[PDB]
Amino acid sequence: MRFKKHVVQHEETMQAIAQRYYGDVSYWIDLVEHNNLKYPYLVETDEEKMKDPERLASTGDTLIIPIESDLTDVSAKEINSRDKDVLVELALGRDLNITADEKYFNEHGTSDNILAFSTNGNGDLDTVKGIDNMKQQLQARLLTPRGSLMLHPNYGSDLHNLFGLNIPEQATLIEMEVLRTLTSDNRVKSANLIDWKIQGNVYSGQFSVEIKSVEESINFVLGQDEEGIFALFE
Amino acid sequence: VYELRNYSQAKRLFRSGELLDAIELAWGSNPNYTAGRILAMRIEDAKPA
Amino acid sequence: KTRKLTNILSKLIDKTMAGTSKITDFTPGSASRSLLEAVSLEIEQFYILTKENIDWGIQEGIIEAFDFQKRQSKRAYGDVTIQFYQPLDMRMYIPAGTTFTSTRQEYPQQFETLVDYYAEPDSTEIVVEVYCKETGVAGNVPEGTINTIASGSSLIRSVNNEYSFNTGTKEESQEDFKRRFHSFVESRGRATNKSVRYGALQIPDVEGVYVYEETGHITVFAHDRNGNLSDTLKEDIIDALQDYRPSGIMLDVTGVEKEEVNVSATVTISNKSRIGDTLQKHIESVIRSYLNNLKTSDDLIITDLIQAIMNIDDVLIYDVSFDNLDENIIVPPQGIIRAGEIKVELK
Repeated sequence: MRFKKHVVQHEETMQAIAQRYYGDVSYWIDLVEHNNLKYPYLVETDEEKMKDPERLASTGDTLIIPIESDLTDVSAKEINSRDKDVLVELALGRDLNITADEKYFNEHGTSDNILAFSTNGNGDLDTVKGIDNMKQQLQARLLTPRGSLMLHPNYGSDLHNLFGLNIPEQATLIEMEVLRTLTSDNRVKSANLIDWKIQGNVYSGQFSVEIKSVEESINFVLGQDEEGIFALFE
Repeated sequence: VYELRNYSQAKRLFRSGELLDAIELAWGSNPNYTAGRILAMRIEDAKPA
Repeated sequence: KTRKLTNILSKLIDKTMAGTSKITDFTPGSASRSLLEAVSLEIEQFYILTKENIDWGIQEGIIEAFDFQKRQSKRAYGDVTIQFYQPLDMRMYIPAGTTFTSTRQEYPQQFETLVDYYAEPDSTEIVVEVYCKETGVAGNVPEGTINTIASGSSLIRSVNNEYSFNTGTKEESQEDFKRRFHSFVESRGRATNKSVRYGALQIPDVEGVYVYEETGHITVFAHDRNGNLSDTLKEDIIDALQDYRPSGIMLDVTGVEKEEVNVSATVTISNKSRIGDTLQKHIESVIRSYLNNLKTSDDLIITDLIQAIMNIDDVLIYDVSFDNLDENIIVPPQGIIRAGEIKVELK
């Protein structure tokens, strides 16, 4: 259950509040009955409220409006930028940082024993959030061979076997495998080739990944309020 | 100087005073345009016990 | 009974139209309609005020005249002392809502000030008034409970409430208020058996009163906790029932026909090693308590006594028997049973 709570504004009236929320002034008597107010409902200052603190409310006192509010179906335009940042951070999850020391496992991508945990400098375990989290998860999936992870046959990639000849065919195989691995992530709305080239031994390519938009993540997280899990089991 | 993002971080750092009330006000001045990464400082030349 | 906003506005518009045809626009946003709408809202608010006043008067007007106060639910409030390490080096300001709390799991109640306060520079300790956030008796914290401020400056040496809070109260129901009024009205009654019995019972040392009525004579049976009626208590009852008795009727006061029942019991027991003086005296005390607990019209049923004695212990106490008690001792209304000589034989 959730309800709206209104702070009494300067020289406000109950009729104005009723019009503002219920869309009709007729509910002011219901608002009085629910809040248990005496006739001078909104006193000028706290000196009048001292006469009867229980049954009177002054400026800056909080009223309760029993309308069943729900955090979904709320216009994203109202939400503050910090609130949107926190919401997308929740949507994209928080995880222990393992992709620290990028150079080392970039020098040995196909091998095992490549990545490890790290500390945040404050004596606690390091953590990657939001975009850093997505980076970590996408790197780990791409780097993991498919079928090597226990309890998860399909998690990973087949790039360890695509060290083939220098022709466009193997390039296309690599590209298709990379697109499959990126599409396997539920959060990745789509992925597509940008450019590639062959320099004899060395292959080079680059991709573009569109994660779910702010609006979708906000809708997902605010829907999750109904359950209260606020966690990701994808 | 310190960099502040959360109110719990400022409460741990700044135990009380007007500065903490100003940080709260700044992050609650407007419903839609609250600021971020507020940089705070203590002017008191205090010493530890 | 009462008009409402739409009706008041409609009648205002009709009367305005009838008074003059110079105005005919009564659409939304019109100055004239806005003014009438405002007057209508004020009149509706005065109607609600009158309704509240009459609803209060219906249930509190008459009884209030007889010095009977209905107990309203209140927030517990009181004074607290704030001490400073030194005289203040500037005007300190404590805004309204400044919260005070206690460092115990026994009292999680939160107290706050409802008004602004100022401490002058010269001051060294200032007293302020705090109100419990919750109505009820939960806010009636004892002395020395409030000892913390959640938004106070470091200059404070110590917070302390100098007295226990007692102003927290729970709302008295209407039916209890009516019951107290009706009780008082019944107590105004006089010159009846019920009123005589009531006036006798109000006496401090009187435990039980039976009034027996005869044509031209009234006799009052009374007893104390022990079943006795002292001469002094008799004189007090007479003096108190001088105001109560009817005119031209004779009133007499007498003791209750006490009957001391002597009970010699033979208790069979299982654990022979637990036989001793203490168990004997315990059983005897139980029997004496049972016998003395009986009221004026209560008959001594021997089977219930046996039940009680066996319920002292379900396995230890094996069997009981009495030689004095052969059959239930029926007594009249004016004859109370009390404990006489008691003996218990362990077998």
